[PDB]
Amino acid sequence: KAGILGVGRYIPEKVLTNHDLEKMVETSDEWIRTRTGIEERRIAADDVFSSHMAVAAAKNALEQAEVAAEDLDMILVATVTPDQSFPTVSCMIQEQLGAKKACAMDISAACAGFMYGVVTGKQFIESGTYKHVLVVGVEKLSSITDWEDRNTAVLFGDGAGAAVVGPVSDDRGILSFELGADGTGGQHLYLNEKRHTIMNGREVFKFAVRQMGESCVNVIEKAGLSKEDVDFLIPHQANIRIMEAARERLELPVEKMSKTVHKYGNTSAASIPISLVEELEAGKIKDGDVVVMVGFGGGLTWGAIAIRWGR
Amino acid sequence: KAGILGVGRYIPEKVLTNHDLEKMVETSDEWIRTRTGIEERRIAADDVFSSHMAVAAAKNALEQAEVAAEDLDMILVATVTPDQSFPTVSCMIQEQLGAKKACAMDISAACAGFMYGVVTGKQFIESGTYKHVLVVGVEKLSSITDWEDRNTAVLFGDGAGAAVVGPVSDDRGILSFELGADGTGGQHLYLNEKRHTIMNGREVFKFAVRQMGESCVNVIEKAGLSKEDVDFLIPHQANIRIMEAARERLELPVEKMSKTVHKYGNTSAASIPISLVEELEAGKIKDGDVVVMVGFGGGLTWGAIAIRWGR
Ligand SMILES: CC(C)(COP(=O)(O)OP(=O)(O)OC[C@H]1O[C@@H](n2cnc3c(N)ncnc32)[C@H](O)[C@@H]1OP(=O)(O)O)[C@@H](O)C(=O)NCCC(=O)NCCS
Ligand SMILES: CC(C)(COP(=O)(O)OP(=O)(O)OC[C@H]1O[C@@H](n2cnc3c(N)ncnc32)[C@H](O)[C@@H]1OP(=O)(O)O)[C@@H](O)C(=O)NCCC(=O)NCCS
Repeated sequence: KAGILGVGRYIPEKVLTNHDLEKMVETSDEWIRTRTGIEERRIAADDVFSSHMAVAAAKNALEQAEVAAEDLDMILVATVTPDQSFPTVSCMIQEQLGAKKACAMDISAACAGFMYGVVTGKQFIESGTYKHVLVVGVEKLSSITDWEDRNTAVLFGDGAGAAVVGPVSDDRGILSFELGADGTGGQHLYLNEKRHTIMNGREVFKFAVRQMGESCVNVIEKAGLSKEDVDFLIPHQANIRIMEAARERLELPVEKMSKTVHKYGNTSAASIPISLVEELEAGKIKDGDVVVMVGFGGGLTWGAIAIRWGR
Repeated sequence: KAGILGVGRYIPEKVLTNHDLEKMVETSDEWIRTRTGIEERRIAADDVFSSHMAVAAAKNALEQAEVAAEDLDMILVATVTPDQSFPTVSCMIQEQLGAKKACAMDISAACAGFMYGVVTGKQFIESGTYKHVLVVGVEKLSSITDWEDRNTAVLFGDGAGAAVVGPVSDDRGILSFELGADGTGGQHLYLNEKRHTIMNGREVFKFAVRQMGESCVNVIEKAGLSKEDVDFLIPHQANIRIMEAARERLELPVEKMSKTVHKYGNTSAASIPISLVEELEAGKIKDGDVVVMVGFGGGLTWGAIAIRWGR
């Protein structure tokens, strides 16, 4: 069984507060907090790109996993903001990490990308093909934000998270998963000709508030478990109201759902692993815990994983 | 075992001849032919994007496979020229094809992308997770070509190729594969700030002429076969001199190597499946044939597959 051997992240230093944003566009700290839950989000420096953030997250994850870059068989990077289209971020960090035997691709599934990558890595490991797969979710959303558009500029931040995936013992490891998509919703969230993100907020909200809870129940079910068996929920961190609907569907207490949206905003493919590190560092996730992760992104993509933490 | 159930392509109508290119830049039909083997390459219309080409190729492949879009579990699209970064091409055709149950991601490994996708699909099928995986290599290289740069503008064309991957019977199916990368070579082939491809031609040539033959021998070996067992070789169609080195390494006759570079030029991730359709339509590939495919791309990525044709 494939499981998670270690996790790491890179959080940019610069903080953008809601009062910072009150000078940039016509918004209010009150509106942002009440409608999204966001208070702050980090912004990468103009000389910091997805590659920089991804290699930092990756090093932390390799160190925590006790895995040398030399032993990586594959590097997957979920991003829509590579430094450039090619060389990919995965190729770049394969070089900067010294993972010379690893293959490398970038995958594109917007905010669900980390879920696609972890599941892809699982297949390569449980086939016996590969042993160690590095999976990075990284996004410099600030580089594709129209910073004069209040409807999106108060939502996005930058960051990177990474996990080393590999064989784990006994009951441990990824128990079940779900990947999905609906291109019908492509009109509702797209990158335009200016490299500016355009969103029909209300439409994405309606779709996500239904699909995130259903994907969660689906993986619990496929894992042969009950709602009562879930120890922690790590949803995509885009809107506290969407996260709360998922929590309600799983009948989980507040303390069993990761919430970092108030401090990092929506970091797309980086959001789940960033939150995962936060709870691990807080000691809130233990070996043996059944953890449900669920993500939702542009193109209308989604994914979910049930994992039993530990090696 | 996962194998290829059907294949299809989309070839743009507009032909760009070497004499067409003689008016655009300072080149000669003689130089282009002697140094690359290219005579013509197709160019998509200004209103034709990767999504259009990919859906056309995909329909042809579904029809040949006798597979309804409704039954697709996953759509992978290898491209670096999506209509826009998100919605992805895979999401867009998931919609246009009516493949509502399928998940969808785009993967990025430049000219090796189709190989990464097929191998990814194999893992999902041989795990028992999925049954039908659509894999498309599509590129509108004309949209990232500096058409005033002779060093690259005489090399690239547009197109799309697609395969339906699924379980096949007995000895059939993908016998072995290799995926690799070397981010060290990222400096030698990259997309610049103008969305223009920049290449150190001589350096990419040196690397590809060594790696393509070695990847071929590696998959033959892992499949437990000999050079004498190979019935056909489908290399990436970028330079007849690079293809010829691979042929020489495998001691294969001319007639057992696909050559379409003279008519389509380098179409990156689309090149191998386009050539595969060409030989199938010519009747040169039969059920039971051991086919070696090998590709090499920017970021310095590469991949190879040995497959026994048939279902
Ligand atoms: C984007 C989102 C935060 C907006 O919240 P919402 O409840 O949809 O808000 P609405 O779009 O209905 O607009 C509510 C009002 O606030 C206004 N408004 C929008 N952005 C505002 C801002 N930054 N500051 C103040 N008012 C704002 C709207 O114009 C509207 O005013 P009106 O009623 O006078 O026309 C929310 O829909 C969302 O997060 N959607 C899901 C997106 C997701 O899942 N994340 C992935 C994105 S990559
Ligand atoms: C790009 C490539 C066709 C160029 O051929 P090459 O043998 O490397 O040619 P060189 O770069 O050594 O240049 C040879 C000469 O031709 C010239 N030249 C380059 N492009 C030319 C053109 N279009 N027309 C005429 N002369 C040209 C060079 O300036 C040089 O002239 P010089 O000796 O006076 O300086 C070849 O290197 C190649 O295909 N490389 C591999 C790329 C690959 O694998 N494909 C992936 C790309 S996405």
